[PDB]
Amino acid sequence: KHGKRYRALLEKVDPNKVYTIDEAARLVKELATAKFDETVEVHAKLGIDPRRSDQNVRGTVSLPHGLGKQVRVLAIAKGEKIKEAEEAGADYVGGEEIIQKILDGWMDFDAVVATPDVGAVGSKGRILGPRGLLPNPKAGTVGFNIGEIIREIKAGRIEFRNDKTGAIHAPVGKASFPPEKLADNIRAFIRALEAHKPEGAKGTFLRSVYVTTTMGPSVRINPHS
Amino acid sequence: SKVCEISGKRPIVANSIQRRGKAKREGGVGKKTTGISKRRQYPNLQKVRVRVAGQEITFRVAASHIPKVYELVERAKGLKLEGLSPKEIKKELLKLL
Amino acid sequence: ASEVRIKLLLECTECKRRNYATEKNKRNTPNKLELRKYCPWCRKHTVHREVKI
Amino acid sequence: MKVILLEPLENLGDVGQVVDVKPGYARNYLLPRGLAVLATESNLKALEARIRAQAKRLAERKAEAERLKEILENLTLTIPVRAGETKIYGSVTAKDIAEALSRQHGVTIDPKRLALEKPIKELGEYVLTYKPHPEVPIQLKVSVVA
RNA sequence: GCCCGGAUAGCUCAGUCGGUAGAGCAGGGGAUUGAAAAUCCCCGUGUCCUUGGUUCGAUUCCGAGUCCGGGCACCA
RNA sequence: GGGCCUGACUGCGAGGCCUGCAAGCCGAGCAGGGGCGAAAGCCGGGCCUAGUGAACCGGUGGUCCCGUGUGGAAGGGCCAU
RNA sequence: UGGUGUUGGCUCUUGGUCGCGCCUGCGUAGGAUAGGUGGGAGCCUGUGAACCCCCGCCUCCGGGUGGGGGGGAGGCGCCGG
RNA sequence: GGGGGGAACCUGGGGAACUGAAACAUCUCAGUACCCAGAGGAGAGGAAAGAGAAAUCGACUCCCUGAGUAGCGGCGAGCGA
Ligand SMILES: [Zn+2]
Repeated sequence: KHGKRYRALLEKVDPNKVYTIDEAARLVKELATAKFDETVEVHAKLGIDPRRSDQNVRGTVSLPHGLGKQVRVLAIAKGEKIKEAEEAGADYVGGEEIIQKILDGWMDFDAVVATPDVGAVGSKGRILGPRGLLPNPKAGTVGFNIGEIIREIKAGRIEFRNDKTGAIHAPVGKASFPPEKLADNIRAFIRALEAHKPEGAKGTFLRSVYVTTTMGPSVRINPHS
Repeated sequence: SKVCEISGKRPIVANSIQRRGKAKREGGVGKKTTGISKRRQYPNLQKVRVRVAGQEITFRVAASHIPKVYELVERAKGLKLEGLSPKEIKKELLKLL
Repeated sequence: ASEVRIKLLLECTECKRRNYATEKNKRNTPNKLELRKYCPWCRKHTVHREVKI
Repeated sequence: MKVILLEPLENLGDVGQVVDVKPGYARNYLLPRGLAVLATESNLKALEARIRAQAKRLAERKAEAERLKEILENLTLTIPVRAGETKIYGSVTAKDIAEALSRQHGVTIDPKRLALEKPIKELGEYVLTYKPHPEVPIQLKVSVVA
């Protein structure tokens, strides 16, 4: 009922047994059987209500050990910021006319950031927005130190946000990472999330912590272990 | 009802206390007592029929001490109690207490 | 003194200690009263917010 | 109330086993009928060294169930009573059957082990289960006459 | 005081688990009828109480508030 | 009528009025910190005389005073209400 | 009068608690039914193909859903839309 | 061996109201009067699963003090270690 390259992935995993922060990080790479560097994922289920207009978990933390993902920052800024925006990571600046440069279809960017002056970014936003790309300083991606913001963007800065299903979602890295490479990746994933709890919550902030890969099976792991 | 044949749990003379009002613990101004009346708490006696010495014996014993009775009956097996009558049987079992 | 002219409190939004009690006709002024009042705690005048009595 | 299963039971288990049921079932059904015993230190001491005895008398239940099993499977029980063309003027229970094998057939069975859910009020042949030992179905055909 | 209920067509009330505000009552008109009638045909009209937030959109979902209704108490 | 402002203040209070008590009343002035006005000055609610209710019980906000061997906490006190 | 004790066995059925297992989600557009969030440039079948037939669910009727057979490596994927 | 009697005195089971609250229900009268049971020349109590704060004492009983004290109380009357 799955791909035989993936059914093997299904076979070499233990569903109900709970692993450690490091144990699936061994399994996470051995489950990396896709025909490219799969993405390691910690789909840690949150214990929070998104329907509540108070539990808005959306933040960032720069994972060390890299991510293995490709991040191109469509930074937006003006007043000498185009220089430091083009530098420090962003490849698409700028810094005022990239808006009209949006077709839309000029989606050759992997990330977008903007200084708080823009400003003229949110309106033009409506198609740049709903695909998770509107510049927002909620979690990292906006600030007058936009290039510096992008400096850590290259440095494994994964953003996390609750969804309608009460879940939070962010990869710790590609499926090419060693477990102690992910050990700081995983525990950085748990540590930042725990720091971003919407304070006031029924019981735990996290239901579970599963770890799968791109076309890879899930894994039962014990968080903070 | 009369005393418990094992525990001797007698009826006690308790004071039914018709209280009122919200409690201070729940912010209430206080539990105003509307009236106090004497009553009696009666033990939960029962009748317990037991075949001992080929004899069926009934004890007005409290609900708690029901199994205590069967303790007594089992203990009576190390006794030579036949063919006594249920009066003497009940007396002797009382003696095992 | 009525349901339309309710009571109310005035808290110093600096000390956050309710330093003033008073009234208002919510009809007349249905908005939170706010006045530079002397906070005894602050030991200085301060905008005191209409905190509900 | 932990009780020592002295015999196999359809919903309790078997001899040697010690289950904990509510006091009504054991102490009102089991203790009187000796199917179980409370879990005293006195019992638990003699629990072992009488397990051998308990299963000994159990095997006596089995072997007696056989030796009397074929003793009383191969015959027909007759019942002379006062009855009508479609009714009995009297009535019969397991006790009357015990008088049947006692006085009529001479063989000795137990009235209680004979299952008689309803005292019979009609005539004819019927088959009965005796079951002196658990899982020992001893069928028996009985006849009632006038 | 606490709890909860709804705020929708002139009314009653539907109401999306977010794509549309709707059923009938009332109104009017047409046919209708000797009157009464009923019927019938068709139109009637709404920030979906207000604020917001979310998600592409929210009547919906939601946070607040108000009204609103009831109950559940307590009253120095 | 308009301008600005919130003194419809905090801690107080000389002194008096009235008065069985309790209550009620007026108040300079002082300090803190402000409003107004250039300033002098005024502002501790309303031109005044009615719009009100002792204590207890309890609520709520603060205080950290007490906290039953100790530390907390329970709970109380005190201020506000 | 409801709880409880005295006060038990046997079943039958139903409402909750967590187990999981599954399926369910349809404005248009969009290939088709788009539940969202993340990762996704790849899947995958001789741990037998798209195909075609049969069996049941749903179906918002286009299909989805699963299973059995022949077939059994050709269909799908971001990208196109 | 018990029976039953014994002026008061004593425990133990039961247990009022009048009365005060200047009414009165909580409360007080009072666990008093009285009833029953038990004995006894006394009874009861009595040798810490205590007291209470000193790391202190060391069964019990009774007298004084503590002390009208701490407290309890329609925080009233009053009660009161
Ligand atoms: Zn202040």
